[PDB]
Amino acid sequence: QSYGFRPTYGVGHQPYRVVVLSFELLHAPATVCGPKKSTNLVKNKCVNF
Amino acid sequence: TQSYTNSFTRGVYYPDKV
Repeated sequence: QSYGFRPTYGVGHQPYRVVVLSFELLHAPATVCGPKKSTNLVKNKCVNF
Repeated sequence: TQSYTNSFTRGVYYPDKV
C-alpha cells in the first residue's frame, strides 16, 4: 500500500530519502577513480608512488 | 536421457583477481 505526503505536515512527517554507495577497494582492476591528475611514470629510481 | 559420471579434479577457478 502507498504512503502520502502533504506540505502542511510537520517535522519528521516530511519526506526523506536514502542512498547506499556500495564500494569495493580490494586489489582489482579499477573502473572509477578520483580527480587526481596523473603524473609521469618515473622509472628506475627510489620514489613514492 | 540422464546418466552419471565423475569429475576427478574439475571445478577450479581463481578466487580473487590477484
